[PDB]
Amino acid sequence: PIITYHSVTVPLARCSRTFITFSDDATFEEWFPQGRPPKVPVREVCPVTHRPALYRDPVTDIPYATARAFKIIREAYKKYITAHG
Amino acid sequence: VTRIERIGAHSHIRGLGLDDALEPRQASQGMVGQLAARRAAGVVLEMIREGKIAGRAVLIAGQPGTGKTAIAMGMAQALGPDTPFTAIAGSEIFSLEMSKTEALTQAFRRSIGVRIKEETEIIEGEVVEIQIDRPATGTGSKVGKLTLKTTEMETIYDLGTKMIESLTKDKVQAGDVITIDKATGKISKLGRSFTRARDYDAMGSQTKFVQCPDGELQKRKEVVHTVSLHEIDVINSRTQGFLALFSGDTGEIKSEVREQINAKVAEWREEGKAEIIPGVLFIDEVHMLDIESFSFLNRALESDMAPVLIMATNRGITRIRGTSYQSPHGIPIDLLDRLLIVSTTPYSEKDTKQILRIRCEEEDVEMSEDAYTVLTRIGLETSLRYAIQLITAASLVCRKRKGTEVQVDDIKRVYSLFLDESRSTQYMKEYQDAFLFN
Amino acid sequence: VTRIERIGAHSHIRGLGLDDALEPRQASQGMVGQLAARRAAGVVLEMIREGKIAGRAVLIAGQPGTGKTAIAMGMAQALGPDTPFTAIAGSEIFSLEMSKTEALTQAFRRSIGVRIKEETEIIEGEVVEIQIDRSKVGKLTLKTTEMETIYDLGTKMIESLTKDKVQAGDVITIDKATGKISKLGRSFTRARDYDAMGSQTKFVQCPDGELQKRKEVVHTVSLHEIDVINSRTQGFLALFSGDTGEIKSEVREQINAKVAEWREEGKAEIIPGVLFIDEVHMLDIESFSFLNRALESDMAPVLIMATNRG
Amino acid sequence: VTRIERIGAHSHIRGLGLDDALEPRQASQGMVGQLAARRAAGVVLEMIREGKIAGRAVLIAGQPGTGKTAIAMGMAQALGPDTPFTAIAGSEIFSLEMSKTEALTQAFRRSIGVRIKEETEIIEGEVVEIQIDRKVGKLTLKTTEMETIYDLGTKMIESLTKDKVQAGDVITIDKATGKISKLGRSFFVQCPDGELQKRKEVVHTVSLHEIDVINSRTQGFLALFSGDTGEIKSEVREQINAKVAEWREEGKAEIIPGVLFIDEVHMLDIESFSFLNRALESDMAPVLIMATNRGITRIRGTSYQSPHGIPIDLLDRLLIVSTTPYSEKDTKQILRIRCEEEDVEMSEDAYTVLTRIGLETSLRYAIQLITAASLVCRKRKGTEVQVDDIKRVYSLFLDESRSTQYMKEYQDAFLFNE
Amino acid sequence: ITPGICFSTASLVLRATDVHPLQRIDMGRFDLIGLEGRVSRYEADTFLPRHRLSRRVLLEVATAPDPPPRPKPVKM
Amino acid sequence: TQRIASHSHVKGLGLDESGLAKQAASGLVGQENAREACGVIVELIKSKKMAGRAVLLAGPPGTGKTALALAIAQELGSKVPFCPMVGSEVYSTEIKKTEVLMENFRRAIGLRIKETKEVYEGEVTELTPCETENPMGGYGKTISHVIIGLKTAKGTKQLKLDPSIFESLQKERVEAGDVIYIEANSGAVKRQGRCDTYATEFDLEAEEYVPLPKGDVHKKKEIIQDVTLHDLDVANARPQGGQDILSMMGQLMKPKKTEITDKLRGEINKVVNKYIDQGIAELVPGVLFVDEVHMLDIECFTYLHRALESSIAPIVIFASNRGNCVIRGTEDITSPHGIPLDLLDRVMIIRTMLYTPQEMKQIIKIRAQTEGINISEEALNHLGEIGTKTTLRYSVQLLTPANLLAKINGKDSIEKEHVEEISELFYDAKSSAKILADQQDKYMK
Amino acid sequence: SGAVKRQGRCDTYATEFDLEAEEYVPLPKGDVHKKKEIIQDVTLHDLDVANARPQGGQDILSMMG
Amino acid sequence: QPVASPIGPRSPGPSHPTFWTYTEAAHRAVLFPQQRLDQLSEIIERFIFVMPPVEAPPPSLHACHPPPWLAPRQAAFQEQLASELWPRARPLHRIV
Ligand SMILES: Nc1ncnc2c1ncn2[C@@H]1O[C@H](COP(=O)(O)OP(=O)(O)O)[C@@H](O)[C@H]1O
Ligand SMILES: Nc1ncnc2c1ncn2[C@@H]1O[C@H](COP(=O)(O)OP(=O)(O)O)[C@@H](O)[C@H]1O
Ligand SMILES: Nc1ncnc2c1ncn2[C@@H]1O[C@H](COP(=O)(O)OP(=O)(O)O)[C@@H](O)[C@H]1O
Ligand SMILES: Nc1ncnc2c1ncn2[C@@H]1O[C@H](COP(=O)(O)OP(=O)(O)O)[C@@H](O)[C@H]1O
Ligand SMILES: [Mg+2]
Ligand SMILES: [Mg+2]
Ligand SMILES: [Mg+2]
Repeated sequence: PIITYHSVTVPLARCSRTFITFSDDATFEEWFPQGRPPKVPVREVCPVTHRPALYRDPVTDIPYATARAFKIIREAYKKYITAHG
Repeated sequence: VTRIERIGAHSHIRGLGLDDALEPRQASQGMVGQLAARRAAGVVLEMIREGKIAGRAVLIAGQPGTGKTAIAMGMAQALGPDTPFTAIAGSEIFSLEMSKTEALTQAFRRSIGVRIKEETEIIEGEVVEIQIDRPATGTGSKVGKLTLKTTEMETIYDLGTKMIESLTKDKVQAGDVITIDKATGKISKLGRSFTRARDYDAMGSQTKFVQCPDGELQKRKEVVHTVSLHEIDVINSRTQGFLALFSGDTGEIKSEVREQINAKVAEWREEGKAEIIPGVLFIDEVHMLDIESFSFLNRALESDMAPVLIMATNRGITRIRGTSYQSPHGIPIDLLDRLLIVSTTPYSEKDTKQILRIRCEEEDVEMSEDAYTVLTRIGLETSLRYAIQLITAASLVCRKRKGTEVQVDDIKRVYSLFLDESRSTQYMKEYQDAFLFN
Repeated sequence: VTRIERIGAHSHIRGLGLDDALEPRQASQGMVGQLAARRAAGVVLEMIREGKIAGRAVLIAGQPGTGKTAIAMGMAQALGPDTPFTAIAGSEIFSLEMSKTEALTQAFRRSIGVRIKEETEIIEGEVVEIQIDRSKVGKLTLKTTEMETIYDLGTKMIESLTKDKVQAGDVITIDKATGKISKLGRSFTRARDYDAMGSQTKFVQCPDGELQKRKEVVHTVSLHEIDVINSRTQGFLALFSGDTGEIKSEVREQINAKVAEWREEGKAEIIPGVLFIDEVHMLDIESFSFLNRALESDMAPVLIMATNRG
Repeated sequence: VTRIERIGAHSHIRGLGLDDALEPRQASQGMVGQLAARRAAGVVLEMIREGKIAGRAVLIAGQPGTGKTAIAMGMAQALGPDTPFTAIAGSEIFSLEMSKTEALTQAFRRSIGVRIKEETEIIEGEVVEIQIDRKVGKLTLKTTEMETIYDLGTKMIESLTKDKVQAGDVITIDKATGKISKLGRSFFVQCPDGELQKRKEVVHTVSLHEIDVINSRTQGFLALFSGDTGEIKSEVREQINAKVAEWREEGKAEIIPGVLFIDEVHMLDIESFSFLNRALESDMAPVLIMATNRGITRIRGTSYQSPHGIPIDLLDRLLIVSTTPYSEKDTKQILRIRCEEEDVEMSEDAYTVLTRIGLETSLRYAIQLITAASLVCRKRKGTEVQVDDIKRVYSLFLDESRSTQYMKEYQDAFLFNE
Repeated sequence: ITPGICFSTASLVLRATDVHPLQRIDMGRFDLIGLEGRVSRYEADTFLPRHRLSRRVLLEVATAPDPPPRPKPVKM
Repeated sequence: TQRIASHSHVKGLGLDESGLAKQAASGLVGQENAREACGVIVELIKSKKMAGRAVLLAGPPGTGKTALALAIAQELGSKVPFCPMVGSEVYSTEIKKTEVLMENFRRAIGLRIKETKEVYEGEVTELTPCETENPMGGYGKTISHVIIGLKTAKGTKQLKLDPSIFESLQKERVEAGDVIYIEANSGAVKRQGRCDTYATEFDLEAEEYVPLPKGDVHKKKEIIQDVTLHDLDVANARPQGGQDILSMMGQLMKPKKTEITDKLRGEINKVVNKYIDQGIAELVPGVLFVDEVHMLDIECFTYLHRALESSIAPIVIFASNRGNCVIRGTEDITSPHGIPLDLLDRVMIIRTMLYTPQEMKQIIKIRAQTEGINISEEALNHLGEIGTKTTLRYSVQLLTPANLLAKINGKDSIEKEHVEEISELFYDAKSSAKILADQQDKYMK
Repeated sequence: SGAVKRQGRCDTYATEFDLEAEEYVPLPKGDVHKKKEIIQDVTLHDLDVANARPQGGQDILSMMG
Repeated sequence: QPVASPIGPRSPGPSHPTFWTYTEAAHRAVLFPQQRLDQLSEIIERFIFVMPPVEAPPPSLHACHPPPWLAPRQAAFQEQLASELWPRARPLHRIV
């Protein structure tokens, strides 16, 4: 499996052109994955204060933007643990 | 557009202006008059060109403004760039990094050139097609093929790994006129024979093309490398010597290194590998050297690697620096016995006018005959340099009033505006108490 | 107890003893007599405090024992510690490392203070967990007494965390703009009862409040300090050793321009001060010639001098 | 074969030539005459060897060519190599690497030695077999009387790998350090005879300067060979002095005060003299010996006249030993000793003529003429130097007086005459 | 090529500057140049004056039992 | 800039279009002949065709020599280099005096470099090879172009580039959504981070996320860079930025000025000439002002002859207020300005005269205007009378203490009483000298 | 400070090999934990020179320094 | 870091003002030591010949019972310095 770099002289009175040849399709895919454009992440919002989210409590995975919001989320998680068990 | 080199004090001096018999012409190559001194300078120049006698010293002595430095610059211009010419001032040998003897040694050895001439095989051609095959992943042996073309030849070369790496580093493409040295493998691109493909973007404006080389592909060319003894000493003193060639900071080079280098250069000369190109060291205002420097010069001129030494001084019987001894030219008699002295006579009226005419021609200034007469009278009364400066000053004054030719009125105006030493001293005497000390 | 500052030759001087009209009192703030000299010193002090005029020179001349150094110390005391007051003797400019003109330039630039003001956003918390999958991508959990969140790390952040050997229980701050990580301390747990501690470890309380914080730093530095910082790669070391050498004039011009830019941007303020040279008669003629044109710059402090020579 | 130490100016001096009562002999150990100076030097030597009084200074003063340096060299020879004897010239303290006071401090501290005795185990033998396996290894060594196999550790295995050791080499190993030095091969040095492992007592005399330089910085011992000491801080020197006092109190070391000799002391300036004035007042100061031929002369660095170019404050701390000019008999005996040193045979008439020449001009001039006359005699295939050879070399080589006369004859031809 | 100079000295000389830890004070309490490039103004001025430990807090943490295990993350 | 220095009022030479000097213009009063000569010198500097010309400003102290030099500098402008220097500066502990002088000479010769930098900015939206329907060699796939889509704030463009750029793209690890810039003059791809639109508030990277570039995808501008020959000399003598052991040593070791060799300077001259011929650069010869030239020693003066005789030297302006003084470095050699007659033969001397009382009053009024000080007519006349005795510098230095005293007294203008009180408080040189002479026994030495 | 100095091997292991380049030291006599209250005099110059140059440092510039 | 030089610092991109301040012409007029070595390759190959007459290793300090920590510390210091600096000394190989 090789990559062939080729430069030729071809009439246009002459112009220079360069070509790159891949022996196998695996190398071509590896060098050119043709990746689709990435997606813009959704701007998460704090369920407690509705302000734009700035943090992410690891235990509950609930984004929040206020210390009071964190306390409320942790109280809700404690109540959920007490109820469900 | 103005180059880095502009009209200076000696910009009009293109040579000594001598004929085949070393007879000075009255006005040629910028030099006017000083016939005896120019003839002596020509004899010294022939001695330098012959390059057979080491450690010859010449002293150009005369009154201020008599053309000592003009003669030195004429000798330098007549020698040409092939022969080394180190021009330094006497004050330059006083250095905080090295001793005075070390500075003098470096000045001497900057005036001797070592030339190495060798023949190498050279490939120069237009790249037609280059192909490089490399493994997709991991270490492997690159295989390649290169086609080169001249007006009368075209050969396809099988490329090795290191030549492949060199071509890849140089980014050699089709249409590039490249030079390959077979021994070292160095590749130098010297142009493009035609443009690249137009459909490519972000390529920039294409420059002019270069005609394809003619003749055979693999030629044999003579390569000449010329360095001075000082450069060899510096690059051999220490590993960082190549950087010391530019930053200075050479310190004091061991005498062992210089002795070894002298021996090796002698061996090369005997074996025909290298030729020694003796030059000139010109110390302007040599009276600033002290007694120790003169004593070092005394015995340093006795070496076979010493160049021709040319000194200029305008001193009479003056105290030698570092001593309390009065000597001619400020130079000890022991050194004065080792050197030939070239005297410069003062200039007459016609010589002064001719020098002024040459200066005006150099500065592209048009002046009237009456203005030339007045300027010559001022130069005879005051000095030559004052008249030379008034040339440009009057040119500027004339250009200010939308004129074309420098008249007597402009010369009078610049004479009023700018003062010489004599009138300044008179005006300082008139207000002596106002000035600070004495 | 006995502190390092003890009764000296001018310990009794606390000021120039002037009223609001710069009229000297007969005995106030530890100064007696010298009414005309004290009034002149007060005028010079008002000139210094205004800061409008640059490169003004005053010479305190008189017989030995007449209060010249007393007046200089009174001026220094009356002037706040905010305004620089570089007091040197004439003999101190003769250095084996730098020229006399360089010594005088450094003395001049030590007398101009630059008060900087930088506001920077930081993240501050105690590290709970660091998980790195494989040095490619990872997560960092930070906590306060009132907060806790998890962060996604990149390649450079992971490399910086591994270089600093940040582990659990460490209280660190991270600069948002530059990403540099400095470790403040580590939290104390029952399992961290070390018998021997390293020279840099120290135990601190877990930070309170919010994980994102703003850091405001205000400090006064001189032009000479900025010159020494920017002279070489670790030039701040020369601010301790003094092996500054002769700083290039281009560096000084660049630093003057940069300081002017900061002053325009509001990130710095200039506080011109006083350079006091005691026993100036020890200066050489070269030093006086340099002083002639050094005072003519727009970044020249007030030069107060004192000699007792006839 | 020609070794480095050839015949010098004081090669014949082997001591002071004194009896048990410090009474000098007329001719002994290369010394002739100057009984009073030699007796004073012997008293000073007894003072040096006693080692109780510190910083005592003696000045040998006298006319040029009166045995001052001869007395100093005889004092150095009478002391063994055990006692330090630092000999410098006055010009040597002027350095671009350090200050004059630093140079004199290093000269002083070079003259005080610290003698430390320690015991080490040294293994010296011939290698029989060396085995290293992937770490463990075995080594078999033999002498002419015993053979042994050793089980090697990791550090000794590494040391033996670093220094290529193969069978047949004769090596010595310092057990505690692994210092292996190959001293030849045997099958060229003979194999060691006795026990393979020997406990040896090694004694080192280390100067205070050496301790300071070794402890000044990491790899600081290199400065003992390349200068580069800079100016050692006073804190390091005080700490070293304190530690040496602790060693002396604890019995770990003994102090061996020595002698610092400054030939041509008059080259020192006023600053160096003032420094010596107080440097001699320390308890670690050595015995200072100085030589000068100056009369009432300007002290360098000042405009003052003083008896020897030494200020009187220093002179008040010195004991001065005066050397007297030599007689005809003493001159002849010195010439005989120098001839014996140079292996030159002269006739008695030649000796008489040479003694007259030495009295008329200088003793050193006659000593110089001895070798020239020997060479002239060897040129004409002779074996004994005659009066004709001495006259020939007298005509060939001039003295100061005749040179000055000839120069005054042509004073205009010379350069810069006052 | 010459062998190097082997300079032999007393083993006691290499320990001349060495001082036992029980005989010397900690010089790190005067280390100002060591703080440069490592310690920030925030730590010295704002953080440490507020979040210095106290003897009471240290004793409380040491005497108190081990904290409860951290709950596992739950996707909620 | 905001602080007022001693020459803050000098805005140039007050010359008419015909070269005649106005009595009071551009902050300068009197000195008409010196101003006319300085205007001729300014024209000489602007002509750019002369090298090594020297001008000496000679006159009693406090006559505007430094003011005239600064007026010349103002006339030339910031484009023309102006290197001020005092004579005491040649005495350095690192390099020799001649080296300091040569370095200042190279500092005075400036070079202006003009280049066009063409770049392509954008966020990579598309990365698609352009395959060929006929693969070379029969097997595999061959590519003839790589289409890169670049997106900015106000546009989106596609660039068909050389196939060789695939290696740069892989080396830079450029993917979709990354912000890159491609330089036309080099054909290289540089990844300046990833777009900020793909960053979340929970990310912790610092230099990874960058804003989407503003403006057009294709940005080209003309870059004008002003450098001096000394800048290039220093950058080549002690280079910074290498990764070899020598660069590490240079960073570690204390920086030190070195004696740059003539070889490096000749190489720099060759490069400058090549740039000038190519049209890249334009030479800007400026002025070297050496104030207090009398502080130079005989070695410096001797070197100045060769320095000025060179064809690369700038136009040097000297200034000396000395009379028949003894040259430094020589034993009892007296010259008219402290300068040897050999160097005086190489200079044009401009004489500055003393000021009449009216001119002193005008200069005081100008200085008061510059310092923001309102002064009454009677106070101005009294201060000018004070300036008739003593000196002009004393009078111009009494303005700000008097303004402060008036402000403390509660007045917005300086009255005569304030000037009298300030004169009582502060002594001039002559009064102090009289005091010292009257009490020479009580003073020291 | 946490400084560790390895002052040799214990003499109980001196016979583990017949020839090693090791320095064998007796077992310490007192307790493992040793406390001493000391009074040491330093001068201001000692602190000045202690803060003039950095000490230690694993960086390349520090090592070359 | 490159304060007051024709060479500009590493500008992040065209968004930074430093990108449009410095020129490539000024950069090409300044040569790094590696560029100087590449420029003087033929001179180095042909003209560097001086060898010291004698070559010796540095003096070694030997004690019977040295502090057992000095040698490992020196070895570690040398190892770290060599590992950090030897790759940077490869360009000087031909000169050596
Ligand atoms: N014979 C001559 N021919 C042409 N020009 C001359 C001659 N003599 C002097 N000059 C010019 O006069 C100027 C001053 O002469 P210079 O050589 O500097 O005098 P000095 O010998 O005192 O150095 C120089 O620019 C020089 O070119
Ligand atoms: N006006 C004053 N009030 C109080 N103390 C003074 C006064 N003038 C001088 N002294 C004291 O006299 C001593 C010497 O005066 P000082 O000003 O320090 O030196 P000098 O005046 O000789 O330059 C100082 O200790 C200072 O405290
Ligand atoms: N008493 C003596 N016995 C033997 N040799 C002597 C005696 N005195 C001088 N010499 C020798 O004669 C020479 C004279 O030198 P010396 O007297 O030492 O000169 P200085 O007077 O400078 O010390 C020396 O080579 C010395 O060896
Ligand atoms: N003709 C003038 N017009 C306006 N201001 C002047 C004039 N001459 C001098 N000054 C000012 O007076 C002060 C005197 O300094 P200056 O005369 O430049 O000193 P020097 O005479 O040493 O050059 C300077 O601050 C200058 O600005
Ligand atoms: Mg000349
Ligand atoms: Mg005082
Ligand atoms: Mg002697």
